[PDB]
Parts: sequence; C-alpha cells; structure tokens
Amino acid sequence: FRKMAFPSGKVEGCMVQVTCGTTTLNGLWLDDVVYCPRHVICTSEDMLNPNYEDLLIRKSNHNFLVQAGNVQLRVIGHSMQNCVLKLKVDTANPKTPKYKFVRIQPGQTFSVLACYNGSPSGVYQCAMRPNFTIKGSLFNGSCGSVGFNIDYDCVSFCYMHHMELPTGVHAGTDLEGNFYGPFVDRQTAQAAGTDTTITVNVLAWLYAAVINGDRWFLNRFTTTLNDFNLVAMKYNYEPLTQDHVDILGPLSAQTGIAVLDMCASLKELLQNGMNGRTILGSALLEDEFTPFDVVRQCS
Amino acid sequence: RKMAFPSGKVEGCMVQVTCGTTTLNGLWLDDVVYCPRHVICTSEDMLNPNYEDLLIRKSNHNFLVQAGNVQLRVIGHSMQNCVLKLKVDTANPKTPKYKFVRIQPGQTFSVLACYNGSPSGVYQCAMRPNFTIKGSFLNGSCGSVGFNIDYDCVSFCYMHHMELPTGVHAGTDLEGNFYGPFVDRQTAQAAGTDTTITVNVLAWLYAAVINGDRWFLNRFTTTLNDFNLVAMKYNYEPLTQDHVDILGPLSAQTGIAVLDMCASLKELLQNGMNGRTILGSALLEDEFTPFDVVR
Repeated sequence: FRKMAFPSGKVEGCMVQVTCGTTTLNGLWLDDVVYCPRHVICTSEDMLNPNYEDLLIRKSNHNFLVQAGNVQLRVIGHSMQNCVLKLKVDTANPKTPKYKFVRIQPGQTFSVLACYNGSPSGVYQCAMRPNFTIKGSLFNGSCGSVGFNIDYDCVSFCYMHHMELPTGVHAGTDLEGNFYGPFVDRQTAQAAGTDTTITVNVLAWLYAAVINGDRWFLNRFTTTLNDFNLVAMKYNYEPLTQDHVDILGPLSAQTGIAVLDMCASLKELLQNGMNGRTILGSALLEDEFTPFDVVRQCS
Repeated sequence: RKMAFPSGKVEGCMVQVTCGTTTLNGLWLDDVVYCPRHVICTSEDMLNPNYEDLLIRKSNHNFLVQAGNVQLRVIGHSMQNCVLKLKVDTANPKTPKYKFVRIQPGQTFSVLACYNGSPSGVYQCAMRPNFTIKGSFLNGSCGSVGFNIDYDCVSFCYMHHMELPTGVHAGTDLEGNFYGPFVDRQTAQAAGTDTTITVNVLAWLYAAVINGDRWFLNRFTTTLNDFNLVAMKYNYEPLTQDHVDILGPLSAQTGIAVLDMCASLKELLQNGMNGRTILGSALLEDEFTPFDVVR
C-alpha cells in the first residue's frame, strides 16, 4: 500500500526565489503577493537575537530581489504577518491556483514540494508529528518550501518550512506565520520533544489492510477506551479520543470491525509483535495515513 | 526521504482515451496520444485478444480523446508493439522537453497515478528485479506513466498496462515493449519471487555513512563470491563487478572499500537492526540508486 503525494503542478507554478542581502530562500507567489519566512531579512549576526520589527523598518523594497525563473518581480510593498514576510510585487502570478490557507493538527498529512532557491526539486508525502516536527528531506536551501493538500482544484496550503532542528527534523509555520510547535525563528538552543506514534493513523492503516484482504491480526476480542489508552501510553502511542473513534466509523461500517475491536488487535500487536508476519508487506506499523486518507484511497 | 519528481510537466500531458465502453489514460506529447492498446478491448476480449483484428475494425472517430473539457480530434492511428499511437488535430501546447528511455530493473522513477485522465497522486518507486511495480489503490490507472526529470527534460520510461494477481503492476516502455515476460492478455501470469536490489542497499548505506551514521560497520571484509553466496540466502540480487565499479565514487568519498561495506551488509542481514534506524528507516532501503545517492 503505497503512500502518494499530491500532484505538485499547481504549486510548482507558484515557487519563486527571494533574496535579501546575502540570504536566499524560497517564496510562494500567489496573485500579487510573495510569502516567505521573515528570517530572510536577518543576517547571521541578527539571527542570534533578532528584533524583526526594527530590522524590517530598516529595510526598503529595493532590499528584496524576487525572481520567478528568469524574470525579476519588482517589490512594491512589504509587511509581516507573524513569522511570514509578505512582499507585494509588480505582477499577479498568472498561474495562481484556487487556494486557501489552512492550519492542520498534529498527525494530519500533507505533501511537501521541496525546492532549492526557487526551483522545485522533489515532492513527498508526510505527517505532522505529534511533537510538531516534520521528518523531512535532506536539502540545504529548502527554507520557504511549502506543504499542501489538494481537493478538486483547490490547493490548501498548510505549512512553510522555516528551520532545521539539531535532530535533523524540520519545523515551520502555517501560511499565516503561526509556528507549529514550541519553536522560534532564532539561532538558539531548541529541540524536538519526545515523539510518539500517531495511534489513530495506525488504526486507519490496519483498516486499509483489512480492506486489502490482510486479516491475520484480527482477533475475537474487544477492549475499552480507558484500558487501551493505558497500553498506548506504555508504548509511546498517542491517546485515542472519542472523536478519533467517530472519525474511524466509516471504516468500521465498511469492514465490520468495530474500532475498539481494532484497538484490541493493535494492543495485541504491540505486546506480542508480528510473529514473523507482515501487514501490508510491512513488518512495521505505519502511522502516516490519516483516516481521511484511507477513506479517500480505499473506499 | 524518498522523493518523487515534481509532476507538473507530466500533469499537462495526461488525457482520457475512450473506445467503446473502455476508458483509460493517455499521454499527449506534440500531436500524438500514447495509450495501452488494450483500450480497444472489452473484458471478454482480454482472454484471447487479436489486436490486429480488433484494430483494423476501428476508425479515427471510434477514439474519444478528452484533455480536460476539450475533445481532441483523432486523425490517424497506429499500433507499435503494445502501445496505441493516436495522431490528433492539435499539438499539446504544454509538451515538455522529453525523451523515451527503456530502463533496467533496479532503476528508479516517479509514477503519476491517474484516473480517467485526471492526475491523482505521485510516488517514487523502483522497477523490481521481477519486472513489476508495487502500485497504488486506483482501479482504472492503466495508461499512467513513469518518468525521471533531468535538467527540465522528462524521460518517460514506463506505462502501466496490467494488474497482476498479487496486486503489483506490469507495463511497457513508451515504444510498447513490456518489461519482463508479461503480456497484455488476461492469462495466469504472476510476478515471480521478488528479490532485494543489493547495489541500491549498498549505495544507501554509503549515503548513511556520508550523513554521519556508522553504527553498522564492522572490522571485516569479504570476497565478492562469499558475499553473493550469503546474500542470495536472503533473496538479495547478486552483486556484479559492474556494481562494484559503480560504487567506486562513494567508496572513495567515505574511505570504506566496497567489499568492506558488503561485509557490513552481511552482518546487518544476520543481526537485523536491534531497534535502531540507519537514516530514518527501520528497514534496509533498496529504492535509491547509486546515481540517486551522490546528490
């Protein structure tokens, strides 16, 4: 069962390069605004304890070089929204898709278009970890690359890459500049918290396995939400809520396996392992498919 | 992370092809639409299709080609091996720079999975040693294509034709020649035992050393023959002297001789991971080529 990224064409046509002094990163060009991480205005000296309000008052439009391929876009205004810099430009992007800015929850999934200095390089599907980091690609200049979902012809942008954390994972904001997780855009000591497995996604993936004919892990038992959660916490799994059970309802109806029955199967898999078997061709449980993703893909 | 290529250049080439009651995907490049020739088959025809006989009975107007909301007029048709080539009225204004290439098992590429002309998702994969592809959920994804992009040029290497009984996919290059022993006929054909792409695992281990992970190395070496005798017991592909030569650059970069990395792999197969990960993976990854790894 292969994870897929969304087709990236609609976002490719929005990627540009933003340069401020010695610093270059990626920007997102939608109509006549370019969005990018505000730390593009920072020197290395400023990045130790930057005062962004003061640093931007000292900048003018001529400080910003924006290039869309082989075309310079002239900046005619600049402002900040939280941690995102907004550059008003000469020209509306003729390739702007229908789009929205949305904020996602930990455990939800999206595609990332990894870009280097305005040039799209690759696309991958990922989940926002419960500790609010993204286990991401190995790039050097991918700052400002964005994450998104597509529904019909509408691109929902949910993520912009700002920082690489010492453990090798990525941290960022939504497109309104609000950070995901307890991180700041500063060269200081910060580390990802202890991550956990996304339980509701593992359950969704077990439902996908049942829809695809792999049923060896099903058993006769049921558990309770309370006692499953005690097994979850003991195995570094997120707790399961009544809302999670409700989200899994369509898959329980389709397969005939109640959610607390599937929790019983997962509880046994966590205590006794796979005993040499695989679930979807995998000896490890996967937690980067949401219930929405599985409904979308399977039913 | 295994990344796919940005799919935009291929998205602009996907169309829907309908013949009778059968519909699948086509690839529109310049004034030609490429699609599986079994678009001219019903389900029953697939048991024993005679493609020459089925095709001689068609006119251009039997082929309905839709590019979004625009019908494309077919003005000629021709069969090349297992691919149908529909000449249309209009050259695709979105045609990228492109080439057709035939790949070898072990090579990687991205697939743009499409349903009835509409792009649905993109994934990165490898052509397995048994000439199949582990595919995606979409039922009617026939005609979806696989590709690499190098310097803004799309090299198309794969077109999906057939779903095999175990759930994997089989197909052709863009000249219509199947990969492997498969045919565009519903027979009892099945994927053979798959094996692991050894040269790709070794390239990935080098990537891990280059990125700072060294825990799996040991003090041993191996002969090539002893490595292959062991690796085959784990259903790994044999490693050839070509493969050893290909890894030379990474060997030079890391100061780890190729057969020393082979000795490490032997131990990894014997021991498993013991709870650890190598890059971000709890599994030995075999879908990064040595070309992929250098950058």
